[PDB]
Amino acid sequence: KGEELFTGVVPILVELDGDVNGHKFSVSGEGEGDATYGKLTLKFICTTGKLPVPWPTLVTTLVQCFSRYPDHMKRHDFFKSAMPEGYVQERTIFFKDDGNYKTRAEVKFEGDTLVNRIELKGIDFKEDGNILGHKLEYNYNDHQVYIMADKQKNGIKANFKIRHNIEDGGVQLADHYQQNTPIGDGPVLLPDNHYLFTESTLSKDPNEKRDHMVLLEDVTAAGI
Repeated sequence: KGEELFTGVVPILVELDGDVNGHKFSVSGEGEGDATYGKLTLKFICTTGKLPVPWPTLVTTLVQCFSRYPDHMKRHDFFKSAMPEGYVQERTIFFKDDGNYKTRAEVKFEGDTLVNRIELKGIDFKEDGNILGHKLEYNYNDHQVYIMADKQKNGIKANFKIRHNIEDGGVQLADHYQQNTPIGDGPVLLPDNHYLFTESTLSKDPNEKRDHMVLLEDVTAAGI
């Protein structure tokens, strides 16, 4: 089983390359996940300098294999099942009245480390909108994710809505469309419909001079 790869703390590495309206950027994150408690702890740095989009818009793009699946649910855990070879995660994210992100990620084990490697492409944004103009509060409004099997692709799909609080009143919507595919050729646990719940808090490291985000997360799965 790939679920036996997660019985304890797993080091995480995240690498993102982005291009939003031609503004390029990269992000490196590092931390650890523990699926037995359903918790992640990560710190991301923008390694190109100044992040040209708000950190909260990248949270969903920046490892649902760390959700805590109850024992009576273990057999619906597609994400752990695909390990160590991993899964491709693709999303389109539509920002209401603004541009869209398209993301492609490989989430897999590189030896002992769980790696999430991402390519992000954003188009049709407004240079003075809430995203390219940095008008989003540095906080987070989580939403549950309704996971559905995607039998035609031997993986899962989902769609969900993220609400981003706008500095000075107003809420900015981000409509996520997601689908995941196994990278290897083993058998993969295809689930019944269920929910993943996440609670995120964003913070800053007072001793960090680079553009960065500290992110703590509790993640569980539940049924019906």
